[PDB]
Amino acid sequence: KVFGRCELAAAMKRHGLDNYRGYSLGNWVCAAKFESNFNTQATNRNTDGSTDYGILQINSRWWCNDGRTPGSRNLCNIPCSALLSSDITASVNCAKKIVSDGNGMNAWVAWRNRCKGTDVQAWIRGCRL
Repeated sequence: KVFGRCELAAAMKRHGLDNYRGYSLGNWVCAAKFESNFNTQATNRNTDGSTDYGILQINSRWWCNDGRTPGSRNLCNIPCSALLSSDITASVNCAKKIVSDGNGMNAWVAWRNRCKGTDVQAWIRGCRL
């Protein structure tokens, strides 16, 4: 599924991401835009052999099991395929575990480089929330 901007904002708010660990909703929408272009089916392979999955590009070396990343830790206890669903529940629940780790949203490269320190409120402006 390719989400609309406000449609995704509304889903993320329902699932409790607005101000989760202090990150306002615009931060999460911005991250999703630049990680996946709002596409739940996005995948990207890394040089170390791991793969990033879904709307928030969660990585198979630490967070989910895809059966082909030796030494995966599967800290979210899910198959990586579950992160490609049109239902973003599993991605949100796993993202909550990731952002509670020491580095916050700096774990997402696209957030650090394209959203941090910008006007992220713009990503939810106009939306009925």
